[PDB]
Amino acid sequence: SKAAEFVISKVDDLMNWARTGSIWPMTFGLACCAVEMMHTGAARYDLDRFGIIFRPSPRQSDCMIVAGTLTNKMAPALRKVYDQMPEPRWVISMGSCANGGGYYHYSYSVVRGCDRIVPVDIYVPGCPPTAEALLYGLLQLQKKINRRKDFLHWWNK
Amino acid sequence: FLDKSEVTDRVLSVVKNFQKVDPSKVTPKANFQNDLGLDSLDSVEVVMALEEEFGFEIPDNEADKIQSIDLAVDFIASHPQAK
Amino acid sequence: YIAVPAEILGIILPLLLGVAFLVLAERKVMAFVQRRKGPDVVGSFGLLQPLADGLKLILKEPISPSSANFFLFRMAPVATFMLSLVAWAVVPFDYGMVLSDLNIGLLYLFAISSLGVYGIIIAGRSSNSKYAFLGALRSAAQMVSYEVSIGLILITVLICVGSCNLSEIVMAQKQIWFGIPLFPVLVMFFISCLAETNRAPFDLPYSSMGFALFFLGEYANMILMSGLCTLFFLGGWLPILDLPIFKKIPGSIWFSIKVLFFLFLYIWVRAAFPRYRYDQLMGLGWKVFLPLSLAWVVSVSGLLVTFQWLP
Amino acid sequence: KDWNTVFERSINTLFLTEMVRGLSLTLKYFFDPKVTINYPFEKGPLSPRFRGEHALRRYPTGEERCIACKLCEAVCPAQAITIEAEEREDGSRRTTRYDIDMTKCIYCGFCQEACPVDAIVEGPNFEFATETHEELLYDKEKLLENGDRWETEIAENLRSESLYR
Amino acid sequence: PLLQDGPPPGGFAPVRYARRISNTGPSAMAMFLAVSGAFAWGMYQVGQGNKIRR
Amino acid sequence: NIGATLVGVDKFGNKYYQKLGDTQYGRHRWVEYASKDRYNASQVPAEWHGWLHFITDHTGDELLS
Amino acid sequence: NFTLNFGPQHPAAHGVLRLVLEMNGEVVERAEPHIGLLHRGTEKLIEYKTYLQALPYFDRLDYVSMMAQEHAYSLAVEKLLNCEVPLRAQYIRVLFCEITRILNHLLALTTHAMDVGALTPFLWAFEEREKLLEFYERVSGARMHASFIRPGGVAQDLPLGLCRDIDSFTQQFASRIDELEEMLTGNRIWKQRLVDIGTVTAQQAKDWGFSGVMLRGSGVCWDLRRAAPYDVYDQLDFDVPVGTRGDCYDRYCIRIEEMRQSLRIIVQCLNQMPSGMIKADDRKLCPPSRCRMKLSMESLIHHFELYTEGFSVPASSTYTAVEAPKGEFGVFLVSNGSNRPYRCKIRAPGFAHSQGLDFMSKHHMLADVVTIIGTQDIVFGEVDR
Amino acid sequence: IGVPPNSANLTEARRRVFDFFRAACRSIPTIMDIYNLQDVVAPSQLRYAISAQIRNNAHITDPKVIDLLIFKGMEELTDIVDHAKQRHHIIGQYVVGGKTDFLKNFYTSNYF
Amino acid sequence: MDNQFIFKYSWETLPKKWVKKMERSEHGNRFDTNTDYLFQLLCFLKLHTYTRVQVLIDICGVDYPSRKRRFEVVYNLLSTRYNSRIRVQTSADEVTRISSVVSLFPSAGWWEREVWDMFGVSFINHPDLRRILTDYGFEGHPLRKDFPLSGYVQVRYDDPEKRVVSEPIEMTQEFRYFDFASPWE
Ligand SMILES: CCCCCCCCCCCCCCCCCCCC(=O)O[C@H](COC(=O)CCCCCCCCCCCCCC)COP(=O)(O)OCCN
Ligand SMILES: CCCCCCCCCCCC(=O)SCCNC(=O)CCNC(=O)[C@H](O)C(C)(C)COP(=O)(O)O
Ligand code: SF4
Ligand code: SF4
Ligand code: SF4
Repeated sequence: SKAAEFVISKVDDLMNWARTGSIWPMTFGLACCAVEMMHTGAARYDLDRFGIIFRPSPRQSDCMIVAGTLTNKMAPALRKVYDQMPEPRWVISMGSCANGGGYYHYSYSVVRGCDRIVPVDIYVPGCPPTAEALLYGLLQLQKKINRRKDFLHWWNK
Repeated sequence: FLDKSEVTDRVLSVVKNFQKVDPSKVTPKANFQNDLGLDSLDSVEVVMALEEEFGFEIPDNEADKIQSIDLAVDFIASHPQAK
Repeated sequence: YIAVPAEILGIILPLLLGVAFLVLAERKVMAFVQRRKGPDVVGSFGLLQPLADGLKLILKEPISPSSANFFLFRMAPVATFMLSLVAWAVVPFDYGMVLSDLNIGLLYLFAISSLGVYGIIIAGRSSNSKYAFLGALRSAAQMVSYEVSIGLILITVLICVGSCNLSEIVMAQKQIWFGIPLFPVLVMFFISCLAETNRAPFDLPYSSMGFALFFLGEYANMILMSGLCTLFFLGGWLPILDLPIFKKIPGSIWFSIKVLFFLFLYIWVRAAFPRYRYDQLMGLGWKVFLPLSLAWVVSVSGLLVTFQWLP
Repeated sequence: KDWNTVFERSINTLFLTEMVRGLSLTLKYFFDPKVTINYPFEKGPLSPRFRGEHALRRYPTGEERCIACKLCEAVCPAQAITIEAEEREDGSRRTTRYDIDMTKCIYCGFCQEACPVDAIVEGPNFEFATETHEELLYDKEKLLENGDRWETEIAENLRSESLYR
Repeated sequence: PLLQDGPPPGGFAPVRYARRISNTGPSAMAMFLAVSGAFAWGMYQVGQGNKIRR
Repeated sequence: NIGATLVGVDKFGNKYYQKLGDTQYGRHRWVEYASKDRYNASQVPAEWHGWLHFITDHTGDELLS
Repeated sequence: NFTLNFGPQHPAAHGVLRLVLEMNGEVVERAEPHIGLLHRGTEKLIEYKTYLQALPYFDRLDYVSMMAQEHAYSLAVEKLLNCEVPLRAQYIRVLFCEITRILNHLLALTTHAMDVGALTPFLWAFEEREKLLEFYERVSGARMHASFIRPGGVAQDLPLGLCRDIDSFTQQFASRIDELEEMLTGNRIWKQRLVDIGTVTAQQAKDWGFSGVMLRGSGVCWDLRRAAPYDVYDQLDFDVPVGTRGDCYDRYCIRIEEMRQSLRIIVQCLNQMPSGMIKADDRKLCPPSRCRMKLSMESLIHHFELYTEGFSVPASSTYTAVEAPKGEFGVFLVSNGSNRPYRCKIRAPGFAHSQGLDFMSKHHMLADVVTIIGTQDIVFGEVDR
Repeated sequence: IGVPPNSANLTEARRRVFDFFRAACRSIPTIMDIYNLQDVVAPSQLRYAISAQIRNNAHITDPKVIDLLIFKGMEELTDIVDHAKQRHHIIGQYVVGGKTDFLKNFYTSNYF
Repeated sequence: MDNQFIFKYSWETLPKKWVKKMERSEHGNRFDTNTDYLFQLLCFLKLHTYTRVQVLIDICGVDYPSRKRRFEVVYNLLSTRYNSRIRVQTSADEVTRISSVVSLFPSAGWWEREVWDMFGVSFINHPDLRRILTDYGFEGHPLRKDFPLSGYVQVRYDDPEKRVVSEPIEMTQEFRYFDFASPWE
């Protein structure tokens, strides 16, 4: 523990720094929150500037933004896409529809929250959430990632 | 053409799988819906089982004509595809 | 003689660093073109972003898609990496700064470029996805169809030099650069290199290190083709044609500057134009560039022979 | 047509003269000021009518303005509000439970414009993303804390639209 | 109140809404002559350089 | 933060700057956070939140009174 | 021939698109779109809401054109109520409908160009999109889903500087359109990827129920703002662009011209907008002022009744259609005399356009199906309610 | 192809019932291959399942109701033929399957 | 061209046995016909020179549980040449098949599929009458008045079963119905 408390801490800090500095989300555009995601990545707010670049396939993405109304017919595809991403993965719920059904909560063909299909790490409220609200949500996800201690816990077991 | 022995065995064997058909009454001449007291659903189910034990097909106009196992076994013995 | 691995390391590792920073430069230049800024939070000006990307793709705990022979699938990125890096052993950066001074360098480059078709093909078949297989087949056909025109343009350049030595092709441009007379040839060569690399309007298209190696090989190919464009037409390491007072600048800087200019042209062209279709890629490459390259070969050879201006 | 026209349009076909005109535009936009904003440091412009996080206001004497009229609960198109009320010890009509589902809320402002006492308002706050689902089930205490924390800005905004509402 | 949002007295300025032409070019005639002259002079210089190299 | 005017200081130590714009704007109302430990992304009080987002022209020192 | 599946989950092409393509070689022989992934039961939820409570549902139908659906719903309610709208409110509604048309046209054009492969015009257009969403965020409190247009008049009045800022915007939007047009119109790749792709005859457009740019690209001069004018559209001067060949290139040119004409209409609305009140004076159908509800007994009673029960529409049924940016957006509203609609069908232009994808794409390359899909400007919020 | 016109008597309804049953029977081998039902179910248990459904809906005497039932069954069969439904769904529906009922219900809950 | 002219012209020209109810108003000129004369009426109204109706805007159903013929099918029509709109309505219950108009208007296929999905009305000679909007394997027709707003089944992920499953619905907060009707209406 003369250097483990130090070397393990520094290597874990390096891991967290890499993961926070390079996040590659998979935008799961479903409804009018997709317009807000496109506005976030445009020139005004520049989601790229923080290192976030969107990806088309789940093979190469470590984050997944569910933004839109999740219907009963679409939930199996949602789960299938989620199951295809590599292990250090996070899910961000954007808008009221993805959070708890939103304005179609009492519908017969709407999943009342994407958290019933996939585990959600960050909930971004709004209808639609402001692009800066999505920036705040991604920053909160980054803050949560910095709390991870993967190498220390691996050492402690 | 096919010999009568094997076709008679194949029509006498599968008919005992309806959980109500009496094994003592099945014979080369035993009508499905009349002599055995079957239902029209069973009347088409026997024909379906005829094409369930082989790959050939019976057209819809060849199923409701004669519900007799004697003509059925004659037709089976006159099936070149089977063996 | 144990210092040859030192030279190979010194030419390979900076190549990989330059490829990573070329990806960063592309993502920054496109942002500047579209009235925004590229990655800036990570570094002082985003210079640390590629390192973060590298550690991310390294630390992913990925799974191997062993639903195949697992040999050809695993070695196809390795093979394309082989071919992408092996072509840098002959490219000269200044007078005597070449690792291998072949006397058949132009033909060796042609062979290396023609042998780059196998990696994408093997990757396409090894992946059980039929659609990826068809896409790889289409990409291979495109690379082939434009490698033909690249070879013809190489003939056009070689006629005026008289030797396949790359370091002598540069010295042959001491009077004037070959890009001035053969400007249409230079434009055609740049467009063919755009189509050869599956890039620009000509760019129709698994995880972890296989895709990493494919990506690195493609960008190393981009750098190599920019180097070839400045090596055959822009005079290589030779200084500016006029005003010979800045001669204190080393010749290796001029080669770098011209390569950066051509890389800026790659990024510019891809940012400024939409994509072509496959039925138009083949038609264009077989009906606009092959006849033009052949005609330019004929014209240059006939003009040089007529006035006895041959090497 | 004219030989001159044929020559002119054949040159433009071969010299790519309609692509140089696009390259020039992209390059001219390369050397230009950027319009991206440093989000953590500088925020985008907003309006005093902005509909963000909900807040329950109170009178300057310290008494909550909500009178348990349930007029906001009946107008809510998303049914995101649940109110329970009873007679307080003083005999005043006040709420015991006032909770809003932020996962059902559509942020339409109908509740704000239906309140006859200006008790429920949507403040300027839009950065309240949570890490847990039931942290988005705001209750009376959370809404009152929001109202106390954003009281000055909410008051200034309500003063601004006094001329419009 | 009596002070309501609207156009200022006299109205707003007139604004263009049609496409503006852009005749920015080196011309069809000039480019061909420039490229052909560059080719001829450059081939002459290439011949001179080949003579010096020989 | 160069060629800029410091509008005011916050209770948390945050400094607010302003620059004059002419026709296109840009970098005219921002904050220099007094902290550097990830800055929590939300540390602007209610009196300064309106000024930062251009909701109100009052600085926030004037909003207190 | 084999069976192919395009489900793009990423919103690089719609996001919930599901095409089952039967391809012989590289050609496609039939395109069967599987819809229903965004069917949220909007039509049934309307029947359980008050007429006021059902207004925000129309914001989320065609979420690129928000004001267009609210305008149609409000016009249907006014038709069933015989409610007169003040002139200033009509001018505001027309102004914001044309702003919405410009926004929709910009997003459609540049999202279509990005699918082809032109990345640059996308961000250039979203800059102006942000500028116009600022104007939405000023009058209402929401950047996108602004419940501004309401059955009586309009929700609330304009801030002070809105007209000046919109004029400043219109001073440069022409040059913005000019640059976007210069990027794409003259380019030979853009011509080659759209010319003769997706040709539709006028008879086919009429038979398949096409409307808007889809119909007008075939030579049919049918604009609902000139055939069945509403609000103050008959007092404004604007041209109706008409195509000649019906391909995807004519659609793009008409989409440019329509946005220029919308700029023209916006300028006219700014110049001619009068003064007055913004809602119907019948307070039995519109909310009272916040100062009047706190001072008058009858105003407070009206406020209470409106914000609990709402107004009751007399028993009738009608179909009202407006010229939405996509095409003809219609609402079939049935009332039984109560405070809640008995039935409200939403006729989405994207439904009839995505239905016709089968015949437009037949015997076309696979890479042309994305252009055929993008030229129709389809969003699935309206395709499946 | 097109939806058949509405029947006029019970004999036509019976003929359509038999035609639909035969179509479902011919559809049995395809399901055994699209879904891994080879080492799951005998090729006759499913046949008995469709027979049992037809028999327990066999008290209908209205030809229009019979035609609607046939149409719904054909729609279900077409859906099952395609990969639209999940694998366990058909296995969840198409499988053949002590004091007093009242006292157990009483022990369970008050709402019977 | 106008409601006053179309009404009289169709009163005179149309066969009398087809239409059984004609409303002429500003909300819309409607025609009510028997389900066995719908196709004939629309074919006449699609080909006649003075009534060239060539655009079928949409087909919608209306549910009236208190009527013997429960469902009302509405055909909104548009004539581009004469700038007029015509609405034609029929009535059908749950177990009668009405004639399809895909032969006349090719666009009618998707609205007919939507009507069948939402109300359960079947169309004769429809090339493919299958549900278009509801989830695969959906049971019941949601747009009926007797169908509950939230439906009968709910969808959630089952970890042991490793798939998304369907379960009977169980709301954490039921839909609160507010009765605002007034006795002085
Ligand atoms: C210092 C550095 C300077 C810059 C160096 C780099 C130069 C390139 C810079 C970027 C230039 C634009 C790159 C765009 C990339 C995609 C462009 C491809 C378009 C293309 O291929 O055009 C084709 C025809 O034009 C063509 O054929 C194009 C090739 C023409 C080559 C020029 C031949 C001219 C010969 C004149 C000789 C006269 C002098 C000698 C006497 C198709 O066009 P299409 O659709 O019409 O199909 C023809 C059917 N018929
Ligand atoms: C995997 C396969 C997917 C699809 C499987 C099928 C799913 C749906 C199953 C069909 C559900 C139905 O109710 S569709 C069939 C419903 N139709 C009837 O029941 C007609 C009334 N029955 C009679 O007339 C007689 O009893 C008769 C039985 C005909 C014979 O007896 P006789 O001739 O002596 O008279
Ligand atoms: S939360 Fe609101 S904006 Fe987002 S998808 Fe749902 S309804 Fe649309
Ligand atoms: S903003 Fe709208 S949805 Fe949200 S609580 Fe208020 S009335 Fe309900
Ligand atoms: S917040 Fe306002 S509207 Fe809602 S119950 Fe309280 S006083 Fe009534």
